[PDB]
Amino acid sequence: AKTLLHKYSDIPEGTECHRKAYASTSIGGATGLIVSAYSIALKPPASFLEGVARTGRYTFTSAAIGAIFGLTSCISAQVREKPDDPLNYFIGGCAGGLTLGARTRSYGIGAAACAYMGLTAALVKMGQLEGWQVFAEPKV
Amino acid sequence: IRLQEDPDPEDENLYEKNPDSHGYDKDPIVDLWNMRVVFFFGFSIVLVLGSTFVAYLPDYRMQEWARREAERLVKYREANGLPLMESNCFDPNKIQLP
Amino acid sequence: TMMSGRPGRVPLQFLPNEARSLPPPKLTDPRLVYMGFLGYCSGLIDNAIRRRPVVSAGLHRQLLYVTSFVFFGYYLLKRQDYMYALRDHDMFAYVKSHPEDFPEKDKKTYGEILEEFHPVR
Amino acid sequence: YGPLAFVLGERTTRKLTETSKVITVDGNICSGKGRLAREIAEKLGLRHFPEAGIHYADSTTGDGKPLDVQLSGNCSLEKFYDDPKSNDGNSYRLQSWLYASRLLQYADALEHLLSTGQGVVLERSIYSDFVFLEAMYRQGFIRKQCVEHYNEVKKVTACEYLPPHVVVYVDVPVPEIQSRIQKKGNPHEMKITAAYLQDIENAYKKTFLPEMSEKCEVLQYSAREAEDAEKVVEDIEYLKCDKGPWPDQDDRTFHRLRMLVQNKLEVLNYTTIPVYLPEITIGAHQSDRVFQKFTELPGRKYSPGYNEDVGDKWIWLK
Amino acid sequence: DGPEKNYEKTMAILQIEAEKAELRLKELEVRRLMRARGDGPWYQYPTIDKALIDHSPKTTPDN
Amino acid sequence: MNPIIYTTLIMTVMSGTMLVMISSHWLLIWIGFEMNLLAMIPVLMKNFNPRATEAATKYFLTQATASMMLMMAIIINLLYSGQWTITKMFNPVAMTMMTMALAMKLGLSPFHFWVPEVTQGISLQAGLLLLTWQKLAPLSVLCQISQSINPNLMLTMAMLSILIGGWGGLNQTQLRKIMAYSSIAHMGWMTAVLPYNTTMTILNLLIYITMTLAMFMLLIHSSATTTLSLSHTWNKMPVITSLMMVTLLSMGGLPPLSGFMPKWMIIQEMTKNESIIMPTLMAMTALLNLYFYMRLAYSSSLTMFPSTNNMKMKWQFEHTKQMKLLPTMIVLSTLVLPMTPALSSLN
Amino acid sequence: MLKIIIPTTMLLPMTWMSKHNMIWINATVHSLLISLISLSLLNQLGENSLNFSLTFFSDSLSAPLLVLTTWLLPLMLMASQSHLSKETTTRKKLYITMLILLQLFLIMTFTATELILFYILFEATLVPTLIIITRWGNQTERLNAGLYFLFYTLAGSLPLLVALVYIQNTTGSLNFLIIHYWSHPLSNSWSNIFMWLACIMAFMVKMPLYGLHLWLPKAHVEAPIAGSMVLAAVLLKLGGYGMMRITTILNPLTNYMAYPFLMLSMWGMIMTSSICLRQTDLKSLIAYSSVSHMALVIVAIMIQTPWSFMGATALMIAHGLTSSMLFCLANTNYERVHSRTMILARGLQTLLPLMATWWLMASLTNLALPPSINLIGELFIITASFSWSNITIILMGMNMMITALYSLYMLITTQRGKYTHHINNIKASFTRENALMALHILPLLLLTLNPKMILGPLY
Amino acid sequence: MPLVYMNIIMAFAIALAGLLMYRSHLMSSLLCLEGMMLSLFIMSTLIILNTHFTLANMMPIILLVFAACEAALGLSLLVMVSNTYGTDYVQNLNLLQC
Amino acid sequence: FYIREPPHGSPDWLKVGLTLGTSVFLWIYLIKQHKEDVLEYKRRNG
Amino acid sequence: NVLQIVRDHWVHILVPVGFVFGCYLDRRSDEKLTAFRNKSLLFKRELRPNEEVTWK
Repeated sequence: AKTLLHKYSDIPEGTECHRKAYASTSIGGATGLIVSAYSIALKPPASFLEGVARTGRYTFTSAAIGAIFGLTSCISAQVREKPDDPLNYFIGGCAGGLTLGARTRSYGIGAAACAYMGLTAALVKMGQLEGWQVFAEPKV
Repeated sequence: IRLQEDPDPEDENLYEKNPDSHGYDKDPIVDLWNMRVVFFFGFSIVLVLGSTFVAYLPDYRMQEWARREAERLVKYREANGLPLMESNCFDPNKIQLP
Repeated sequence: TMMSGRPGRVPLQFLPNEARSLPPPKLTDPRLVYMGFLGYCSGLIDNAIRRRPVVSAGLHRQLLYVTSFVFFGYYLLKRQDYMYALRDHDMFAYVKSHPEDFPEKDKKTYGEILEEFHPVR
Repeated sequence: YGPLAFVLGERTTRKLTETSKVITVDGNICSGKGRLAREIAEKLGLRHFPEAGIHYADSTTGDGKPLDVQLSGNCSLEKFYDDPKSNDGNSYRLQSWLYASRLLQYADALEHLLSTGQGVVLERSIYSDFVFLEAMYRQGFIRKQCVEHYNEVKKVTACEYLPPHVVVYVDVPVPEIQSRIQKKGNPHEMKITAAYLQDIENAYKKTFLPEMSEKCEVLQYSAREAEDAEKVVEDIEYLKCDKGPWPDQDDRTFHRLRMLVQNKLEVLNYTTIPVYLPEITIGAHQSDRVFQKFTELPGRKYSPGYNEDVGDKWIWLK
Repeated sequence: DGPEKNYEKTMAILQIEAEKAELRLKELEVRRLMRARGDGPWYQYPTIDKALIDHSPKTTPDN
Repeated sequence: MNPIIYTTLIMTVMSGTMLVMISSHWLLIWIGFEMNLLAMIPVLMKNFNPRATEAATKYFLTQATASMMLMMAIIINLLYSGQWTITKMFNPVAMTMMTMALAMKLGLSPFHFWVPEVTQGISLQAGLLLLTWQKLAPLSVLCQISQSINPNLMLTMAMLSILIGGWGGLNQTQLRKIMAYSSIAHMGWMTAVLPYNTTMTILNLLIYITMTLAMFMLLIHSSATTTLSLSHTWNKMPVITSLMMVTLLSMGGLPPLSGFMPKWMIIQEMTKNESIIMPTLMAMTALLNLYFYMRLAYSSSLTMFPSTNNMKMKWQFEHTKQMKLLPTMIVLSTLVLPMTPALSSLN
Repeated sequence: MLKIIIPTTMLLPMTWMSKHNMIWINATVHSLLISLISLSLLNQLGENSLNFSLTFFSDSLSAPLLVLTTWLLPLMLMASQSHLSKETTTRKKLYITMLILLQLFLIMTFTATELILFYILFEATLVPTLIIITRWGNQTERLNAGLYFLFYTLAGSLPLLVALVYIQNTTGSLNFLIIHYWSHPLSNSWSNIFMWLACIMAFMVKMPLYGLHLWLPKAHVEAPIAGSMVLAAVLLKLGGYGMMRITTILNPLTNYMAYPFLMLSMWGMIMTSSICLRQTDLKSLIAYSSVSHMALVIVAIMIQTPWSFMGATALMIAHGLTSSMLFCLANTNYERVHSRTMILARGLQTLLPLMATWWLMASLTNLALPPSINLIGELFIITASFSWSNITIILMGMNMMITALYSLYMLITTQRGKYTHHINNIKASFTRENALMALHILPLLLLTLNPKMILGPLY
Repeated sequence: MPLVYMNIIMAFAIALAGLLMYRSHLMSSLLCLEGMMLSLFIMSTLIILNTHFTLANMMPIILLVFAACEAALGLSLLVMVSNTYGTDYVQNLNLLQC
Repeated sequence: FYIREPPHGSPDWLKVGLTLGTSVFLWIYLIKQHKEDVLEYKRRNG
Repeated sequence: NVLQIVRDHWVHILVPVGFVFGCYLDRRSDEKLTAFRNKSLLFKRELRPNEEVTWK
């Protein structure tokens, strides 16, 4: 888990966009595989081929979302020359949401996913810049 | 669909049972006393006495005190040649500027 | 877990003997009065549930509610005061025994400190 | 009585004796079953419960005096006799209320039997109440959904009770019943048709009596035969006790039954099942108004013993 | 009442509240240091009691 | 079931929990868990129904799996430490296995699936015990090992528990399932502060126990298991449904009711440790629980539903069974907020 | 401060232990007495606030609001006597107790010295309000309205709780005096930006900012008369008071973070006034007018100039009174025709003459007619915003024009024209309704003689 | 660690996976439970014997006792399901949803 | 009035007396405990 | 009868008694805040004879 996280974060912002996109794609693929496994367990497919198809669809959707997010964020950082601006991550998240809508073939899903994902990615970038702790070590 | 009472007729005018109603309740005596209580404690007490109390409230905002202090200060400044109002809310001799 | 592992703490003891050095909560304490109020409300709800006159039926039962609530509230408040006194005592002792971690800071008056002025235009 | 009493040693099997039986005297409308039931109760020494009517619950609760129709029952047998196909649902509402009244009656009877030990002689029973409902449905007075609701309610309440040891049925024929009704005097009863009584008899002889005979003995008597109380009593005194599931009862199930029958609200728990039939579904405003009217009755506001208006005192220390 | 009564009451209230704030910050720092070091009366997680050890001649000489 | 036998089984459940909360040996904690399961299964099946048997089987399977994982964790900790005492576990893998086992026992998501089913299958009397008393032992074990708990895993489980409890509670019309999902959300709330301050977990547990005791006893006093059946209670007994509305508002975490105490103190402790995103998300997700509580309050008291004609007979009779603790549990679960500084007594 | 809190609490046992023929009378008597006693709180000092004790204090901002609440409770009782006349005694007592609890909670919010106690009570005000709206509302939309209102408020306020606890942990105290003296500038970091938002959005939801205002029309339309009265008079000013109290620790980030909210309010005033121009429901029109009026208070608070704060306080008091009276008039019309459609009943100027005068005066106050305190507040805010930026005057003037337009349009539509022929149930107005309108109007007109009282602590 | 420890831990893991993955019968799930119990017994016994923890040699026997107690619990639940449904198929346990 | 005598009926003087005695005993014990605590607190400090 | 009047309108005395009790409580609270009674550099003055406190 943290291996992929450090394979993505150690790549500096606005540098090696291909490798950054690959790392984001790997993270998305792992998330999609987890979701596919849970869906198969809770909602069993009728056939093995159906399960393989469901896993492939979910994994491809998640990996495409991750790849598009990474490419968009890195390209924005490169072009705008602003590696430490959350707007890059916002654009990447909205692009990922648009790709999610395209995969699901729904404009409303695309727009809602663009908005929420962009907000969440901007929040993640702000937390990285400032030092926000999602899981804070017990300090008292 | 259900055994339910028919919608009650629109609220019966209290003028019907007693032409002098003042609104409020249905009993004429309690109507009269509720009207007396409302009018008294609303207009004669908390309105009249309230406005008089808030009109003669002692000057704790210190407006007259501020005006008198300003008059004294202006007298001192003009009589002694001081330039009325200074240009520093605090004395520079007590400021350790970097 | 903070106070659970304090040295000398006797397990399953509601009030340690060292707590007696603290002043007991006054019987006119507002917290104790609120405990009595909770007991009275419990009595009223008991009357309401059993469909009896809420404010008059079973005066002995409501009295027992109030007495039990006041008794347990008094002991509970005594324990709470003891625990807060323990917390303050331990904090003061730790500060005293660790001067380096809590050093006195240079006292600079506002005439010396430079705080930036942000205008409101 | 409670779990503590059962633990301490109070067991109902000690109280049961030769005459610790529940007897239901059944029959068609105005078949004279009431006199037979009373005569059985007098000679066998058992307690007699007159057939539960609309205001039976009023007798057990409060002053024992009937309440207003708006409050206790919201139904009329006379209206059913006059107009059996009314659009107010009075027919099925009356049938459901009578089933609830007989369910309470059966509970009181079983309680009395399990506590005092004295036997019980009831007129008809929840097990025999379905005859009227089936007759109403066959006549067309009530629709199928009402029958479905009645079956749903019955299958959840009757299962928790033991069927009567003896089922005494009077078999007065339909024309004789018609003659008695036309000579009884009540015009509303005179308004009863012939197919209604015929369907009552058909249900009694096709479903109730065979099913009861499957469980226990079913004594049967004609009009002449039922007039000899000694003959009917002698038959009960020599019936094979193997009949009925009562011999298959131990103190455990008896404890369960005695706990159930003492809590009337638990007895009537599934009577008010939330099935929104238009015939019984009382609206929110009417429900509120009628409940407020009931709460304002003397002694019906607070729990029994805490109503100061009806002479109850010491409430401050009570 | 006089304007000085509210003045002195405000001074007392400010003193009490400032003491409360300083004590709260002090308590937070003390708790953090005690949890980080475990050298105080708080956060003393239990360890094995040494009174259970049996200091008696065992079977094997090398104990 | 004989009342003597039922009392012995209840005392065996309580003795198992006390063995878990009293021993200093891991083997005895596992023994107490086993006794709790053994004496809980027949208590679940006191009233014999196919649904009761299904609930008992599912609960037994889940608790058996959890106990096996817990014993494996204990054995691994012994292997890597040679210690049986309940202390700082000396193996990370054993710690993870024990955390999974204890979360499965508590019903923390994604081990939440059995709770709505087992709770619905059993009666209200057994459901109260399952949702109140059965949470004591695993929470006590977690509080004893809070130092060795990996904060990330516990926080993820707590957040998922809150989310899933809220989401599940919205689609439920059966009261028992609503209570089960609310219990899942509150268990997540309790386990959120375990790595930070265990006294806040104890406070939340006490408040939740009082609220759930009040709610289940009100349901028993109304003999209602569905929203429609509970709706009729406004006609027979408006006091019960009004108190139920108040208790639901308290469970939502609305001030000045007592349900605000645990959430407020938990947010305080989590902000003291520089965690600001997690408590904010938890507070925002509590709104789903508040939603379904409000929906129930509407259907029960805030709005009046159509009753049935047969309630007229029920109006005459008074309840015979008397739960002596119900008024106290209602009061303690609604009007104890002015008494938070009593937190120190739990230290 | 307990001189007002204790009698407010004692109102509950009084009403519960009073005869069924005397709940309203006793409630009115003693609520009016409580207001008379609370009038003594207006004797504010020039510089220092009235610090009664460690828990409660009052300055020239808290006192007018406290007086408004204590004065509005009797008015709510008088307005709610009518429709709650066929209700059972227990439910009437319950409604009165809900009103009393709301008033008590409002008093303890306006007097609290601790930000967290203020938050606790200001969120505790939800429960009596929600119950009142969802239990005694007439329509079927009262259930959705209660949810919208409750969830908008909670989603706004929970981050405020988080931020307040964080500030307590970092600064050591949440007391208003200490947090005011020990104030420190906020940096431009993202963390400070989100703390600023968490502190601001909670009160932005309360006084409805354009965009977060959707709950106000539903709440004001579906709730009973008394509920609408509180929601319009005090529950909206709660957000303004909280914002004016918390803006002390939100500087200087406000200078840069206020732009979105300033633009939102300065456009939403025009949008909501235009919406009022094309409304078909009287209560909805009044609610949108309330939104438009509170937009000015939002602007004034977000500008942070002394004239802006004075105008904000004056507008809060004036708008509370005017909106409460307008809702009462609409309630009378509704109780007469049993419908809230504005075009349903017309030509009421010929059937109810004195009610027409009440409508005229209320509309004149609503459109900020000089020298009413409404105009005092509006003009102070307009001058403050003009000093902030000269361009603001265009929007301010357009808003004033549209407000006058829709207020006079309401007056013409309701109290003018040809009477509705078929309507025959319009009886002569009772003494109670006229007394309610008089008690709404007379303090409002008298405050223009002593405007210093409601001009806030910066006067 | 010695390879025997690895084998026993792997056996426990396999039994756990088997129990978590039902197919049709409830009997096989109880078999996997008993297998996990046996694996834990072997693990604990090897650990105790290897470290010469004499006083802890009674732990595996207690584990076995509670193991067969759980087995008896499972068997009784199995008979009730069969009595109520005719088969011990795990799919019959379907009334309780969510 | 009632055909069936009320289950509560005439007051259970045993239960009422027990409740009153318990309440009085609790009050007396509380007062004595408070007095002892005050005396001990004064003794341990002065 | 007089007793009828009081037994029917005893509730008209709660809130006035409440106000009295609240004023007393406010005075009691003011008592426990006399930490700077006469020790403020602005209002600190010598007590006049036969004046133990300035009540501040």
